[PDB]
Amino acid sequence: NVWAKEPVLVASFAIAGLAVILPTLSPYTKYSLMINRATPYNYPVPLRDDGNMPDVPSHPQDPQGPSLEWLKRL
Amino acid sequence: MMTYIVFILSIIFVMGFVGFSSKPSPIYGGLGLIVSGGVGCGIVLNFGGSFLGLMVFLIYLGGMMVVFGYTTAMATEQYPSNKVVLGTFITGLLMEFLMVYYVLKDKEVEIVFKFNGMGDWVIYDTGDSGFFSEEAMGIAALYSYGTWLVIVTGWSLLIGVVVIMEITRGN
Amino acid sequence: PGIVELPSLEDLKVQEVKVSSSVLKAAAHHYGAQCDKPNKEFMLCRWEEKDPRRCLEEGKLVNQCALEFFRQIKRHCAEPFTEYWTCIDYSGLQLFRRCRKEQAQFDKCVLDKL
Amino acid sequence: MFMINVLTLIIPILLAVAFLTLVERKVLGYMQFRKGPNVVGPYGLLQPIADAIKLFIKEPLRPATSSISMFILAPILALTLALTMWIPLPMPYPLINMNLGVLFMLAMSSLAVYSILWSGWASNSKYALIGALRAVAQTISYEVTLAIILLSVLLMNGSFTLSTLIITQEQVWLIFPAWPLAMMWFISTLAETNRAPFDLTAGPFALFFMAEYANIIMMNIFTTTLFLGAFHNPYMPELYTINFTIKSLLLSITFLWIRASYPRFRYDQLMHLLWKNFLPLTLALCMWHVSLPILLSSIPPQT
Amino acid sequence: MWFEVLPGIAVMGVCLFIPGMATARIHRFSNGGREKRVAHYSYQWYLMERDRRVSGVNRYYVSKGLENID
Amino acid sequence: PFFDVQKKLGVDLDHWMTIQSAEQPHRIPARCHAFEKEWIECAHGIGSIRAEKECKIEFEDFRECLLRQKTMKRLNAIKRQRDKLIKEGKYTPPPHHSG
Amino acid sequence: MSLVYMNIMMAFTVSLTGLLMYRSHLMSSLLCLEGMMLSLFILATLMILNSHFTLASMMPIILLVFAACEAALGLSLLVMVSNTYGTDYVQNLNLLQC
Amino acid sequence: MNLMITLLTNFTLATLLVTIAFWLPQPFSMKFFLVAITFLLFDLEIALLLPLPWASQTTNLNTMLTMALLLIFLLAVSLAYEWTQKGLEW
Amino acid sequence: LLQAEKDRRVLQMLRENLEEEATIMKDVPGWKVGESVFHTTRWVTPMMGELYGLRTGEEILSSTYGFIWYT
Amino acid sequence: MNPIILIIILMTVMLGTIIVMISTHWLLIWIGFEMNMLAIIPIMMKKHNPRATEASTKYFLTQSTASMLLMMAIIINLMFSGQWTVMKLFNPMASMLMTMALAMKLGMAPFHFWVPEVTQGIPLSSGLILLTWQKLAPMSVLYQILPSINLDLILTLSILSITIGGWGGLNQTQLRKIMAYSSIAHMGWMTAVLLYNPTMTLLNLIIYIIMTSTMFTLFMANSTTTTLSLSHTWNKAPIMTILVLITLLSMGGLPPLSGFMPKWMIIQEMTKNDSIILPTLMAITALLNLYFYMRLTYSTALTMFPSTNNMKMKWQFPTTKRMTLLPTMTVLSTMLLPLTPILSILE
Repeated sequence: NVWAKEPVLVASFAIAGLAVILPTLSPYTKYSLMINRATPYNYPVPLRDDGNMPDVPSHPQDPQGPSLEWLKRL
Repeated sequence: MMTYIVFILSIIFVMGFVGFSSKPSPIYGGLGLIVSGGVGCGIVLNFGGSFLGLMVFLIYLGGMMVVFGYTTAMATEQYPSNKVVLGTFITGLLMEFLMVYYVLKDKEVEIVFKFNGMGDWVIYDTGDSGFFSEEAMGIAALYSYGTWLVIVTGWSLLIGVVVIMEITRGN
Repeated sequence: PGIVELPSLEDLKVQEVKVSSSVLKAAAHHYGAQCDKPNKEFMLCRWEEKDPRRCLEEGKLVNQCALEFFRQIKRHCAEPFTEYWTCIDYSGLQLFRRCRKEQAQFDKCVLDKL
Repeated sequence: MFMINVLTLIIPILLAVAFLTLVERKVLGYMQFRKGPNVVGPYGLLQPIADAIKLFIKEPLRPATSSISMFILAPILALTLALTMWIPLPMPYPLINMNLGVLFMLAMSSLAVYSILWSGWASNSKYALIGALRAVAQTISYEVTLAIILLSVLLMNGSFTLSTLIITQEQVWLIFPAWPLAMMWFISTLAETNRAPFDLTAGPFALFFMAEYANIIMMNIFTTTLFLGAFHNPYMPELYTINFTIKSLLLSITFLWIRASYPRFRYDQLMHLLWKNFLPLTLALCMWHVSLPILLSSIPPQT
Repeated sequence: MWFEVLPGIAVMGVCLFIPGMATARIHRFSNGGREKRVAHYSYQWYLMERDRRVSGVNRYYVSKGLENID
Repeated sequence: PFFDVQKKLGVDLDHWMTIQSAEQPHRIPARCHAFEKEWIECAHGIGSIRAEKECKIEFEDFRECLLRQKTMKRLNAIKRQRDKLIKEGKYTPPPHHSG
Repeated sequence: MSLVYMNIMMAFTVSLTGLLMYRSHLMSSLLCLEGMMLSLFILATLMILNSHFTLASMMPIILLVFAACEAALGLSLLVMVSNTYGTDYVQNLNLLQC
Repeated sequence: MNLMITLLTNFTLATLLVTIAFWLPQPFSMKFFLVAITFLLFDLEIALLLPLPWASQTTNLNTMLTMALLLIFLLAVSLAYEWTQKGLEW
Repeated sequence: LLQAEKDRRVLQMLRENLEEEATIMKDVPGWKVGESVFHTTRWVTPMMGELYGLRTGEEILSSTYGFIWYT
Repeated sequence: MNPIILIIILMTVMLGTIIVMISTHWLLIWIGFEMNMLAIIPIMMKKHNPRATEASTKYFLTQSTASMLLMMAIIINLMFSGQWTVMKLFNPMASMLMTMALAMKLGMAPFHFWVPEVTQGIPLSSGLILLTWQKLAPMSVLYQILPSINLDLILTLSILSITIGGWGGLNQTQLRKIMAYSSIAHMGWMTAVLLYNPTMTLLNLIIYIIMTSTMFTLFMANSTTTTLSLSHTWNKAPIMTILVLITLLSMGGLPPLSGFMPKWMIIQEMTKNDSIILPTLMAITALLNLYFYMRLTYSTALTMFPSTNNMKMKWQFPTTKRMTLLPTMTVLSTMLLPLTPILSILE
């Protein structure tokens, strides 16, 4: 109906509507936020030892803290 | 090719501002403002200097004096030096060299300030690990935290569009 | 107002680890793994008390840990570490994906012998 | 060694432009049924050398201008832009590694708009002013669109550094994640260099001509760099230099070949065309290239 | 045919070949077989400055490999 | 009239732009961070007149942090006295790498 | 004190006097207003670069874009003045007298 | 000042070219003005838009997506407004 | 490691500069010898005219403005 | 003009003034003043005469150099103790430039030359909205930035504003120039008490905005630009005459009438400070700025000028002009004498 008169307008509105709506439905924006968060620009500053913390491991080989393992599995 | 090069570019900057504050023909004024903006770009790139002077170079020296010369072309003609313009240029150069001499061979010349007279390598960082050329991530933060600011900025520019078409005979 | 209290040159003379910087980058991961354990004490000293001229003794201690680490990596395997850092060296800014197979060779060396 | 680099970059541009004149005349000649220039020497190379030196010999029309210093000041600006504007474009290792160079590209194109305006003012009477004013308008009509498309095509690349571009175009060419954006970009490069199908209908015509054809070679070099390029092996970069020069040659031939066979546009048709056809579509491609990398979970590793 | 436009194309391509080969040759020649180090960020600049300081010759490309551990 | 819609609706639309020592995007400090923290905590809940005439010590300390006025004055006096005694010619100086 | 600030403020005051006194055309006056604009741009930008005041670096680009659209409104008014007269002179405005 | 050295060499060699090229041989329309301020205001909004690829790396992405789409959508509103109100026609 | 090297280097420049001050200004009246201008006795980072001052050209031009117009 | 476009531009004027009010950042104050300018320019040139063209040109140049001098003062404020807080300043020079920029922006006797010229060649709706909002918006800023001002600035500007807004007005017979001179005099009154107790200044702002709304509403009810037209509107309607009487004398400020309360309370909290010769000089000039009101009254309602016919014709047709809100603002503008303790409604 309008596809014959101004076709570049209709194509622009279609791709604009998907560029607005399409970021809602996603299994990937959570991955976007995780990858964008997990990049250390600054130095990871240590902390004073004992406020009686049964967490936060001392050797960086110890997997007690939250590591990243979804990276190497894409 | 020496240490006081930001100072020298500041002096050529004041030279340009005097050179079109002498009120020439407006195409000579636009030429002088392009020269002044180029050396101001040189100054701000010499203070390091990543993005902002290359940003003003597109806007004023990329899309504002173009429109000024465009409007000088369409509106005025200036169809064919004078003692007034040349006298103001000589008095401006006199003020320039007077301030430069009385600062360089002294401590300070003050309007109301305390200007320590030496080269401006001071002050600067002591070679710290900046790693992102601070202004870059600064203006990168203009979108995350800048909620209200870009909203009122875009709304002001949209209203500027409707203002220009109405004044230039809306619709 | 008041005078500054700056320390002496005889305390401010420790031999640096005068390696170049590209090899220092090329050996950085195992420098952070085995050593750099007592320098988080140094860095916590620095961030709590923001006074260099107060936490410099731990600077001496990280200097000697780095020097001992470089002694240990020099006298044992690898000599292919030399080929590895000159492989990572001249490739502009250092991407680790530039020289990967000799990184694997040096890793197999240090894994097997040490 | 630095001024030696300067001489090896800015001396061969004159040879490049004059041999581009013979290349485009021979290409138009074989698009037609023409040979020539081939009578003057072997295949016509000293014939562009000869007409360049003739036009330097041939006596100028005496001015008959106004503001002789401004008549000096415009073509010197055009040719010094054409000289200064091959610096960060990487033939394999570029002249100055910059944090940002593509905004510098667009700003120098805006300075070329200034030079066209100043030549049109300082040239002659009213009709030359009106024609050059419309030419400045149809040159300034596209630094919206080309800069917008540049922003969209390197939003997939994070940084302005252009060496991250020459890295991250290794797997597939960037012509494939944006073909219509690149095609509209190439139309805007025809608009920046101002050839047919974009109309035109004085002195020095040699320097005007020089600035235009160096602008053409510059925009096609930046076309080849911006969109494609094969793998760069260090300690043998002559491979990348050869492949770069070959694809820039092919795209320059295609550029002149698109000039060769189409009529010029009506001026109001040109403005109507640009605004009401390219500009909503460039915005739509911008917003879709904004919304895509948050959906592919791949923002570029902006160092 | 187009067999004779290819001399003009070849000569103009050689005139486009010289700045790439010359630039890469001078970059590999100005640091003794090394590459000219880039510095976009101040971290790499401080690393390059301590690199040119430790080598003793006040030129960064030499870079004092492993012969001064102890 | 300075209204308080800013505090009543609660959304801090502007308080991040306002001072230094806010949440920078990469957590880097300014040049005079600690001086600002001490001056702001000195003049926080104070009636802006005895805040003017009691925190003046740290205020002038912060001003000469931010501009480094007397510090450059002392450095210029050092270089002028160095210049007049090198014009005198006593002890051609080994402050430049030498002894 | 960073002595460059003295000459930049002096150049500001020179641009301000050039904005105020003008005899022939309004275009040169608006252009010196643009120069005064650029002066404030440059001074604030040099300060924000020197002090490492890194978060609120919105100022140079936002002052730029806003006072540029101010100049756009000024160009529209000057085109209207040149429309309603033969020229755009400072004179021929002797209607609407105080 | 090394790119200033390149700038000086380009400018001086170009002046050598010009001086050898010279000393060896010896009303208006309203519709022009709409395009000027149209370019000016849209180029200012481009000046707003162009630091977007600096900004993609942050931990608050939803607001940046929303306001970036708001800025381009406003630019589209301005273009469609002058399109519907016969702004650039002949 | 770089932080420790930088700390030792800047304390070295501070000790050198204060010894050179205490030699060179022994004739002017007044002049307390090494008092920091600030009131609060805290370690402050100096203004890069106290680290790289009185060096005459080479190291200061490669230090403050070296990276700014290096490439 | 389109009504959608006009309602949107009114919304932008509202938005700019609220951004001037609420924002603790200096940049947003400057943006609010600028957006106020950019929106208020097409409120003028609502017609297409060159009168509005020259008026908006003069207004734009003075308005723009005021905005840029304000930005100069703010960048000097950050040259000194550097933060974007609306507070006490840190410079007599920056405060000096800021008060001069807000005096250019506001309307004040060394910088008042644009006001009668810009009000001569504009429609009355545009004049009403520019007077109300452009005398409203900088007063919030001055109310904020009071504690760091040299009083010589404000007081010389105030005294000179009251005496020049008085001495202009005796010779001008245009209604708009009379209202503009009255505006300069009342802004001098509202500037004078700023460093003493600004509750008086904002209450006087409320009163003067109500008075200006009543005045330009009573001149919207009949397309009149000269006093001869006011005599013809005496002939065609009698209630307009007695309202011109009461409202013009309320501009005059007599004690049974509501315009005396802003003068009297100012003299109260001005003379609890021990300056006395300055109150009596200001109030003698308040006696001075009443004569042009009085001859305006004598033209309209208390003498009877000869009238042209076709008012014979006009008597058939009703007074079918719409009034925005006339009677509420009228009796609020005149009968607000015995509500003296509504001073405390403000702070």
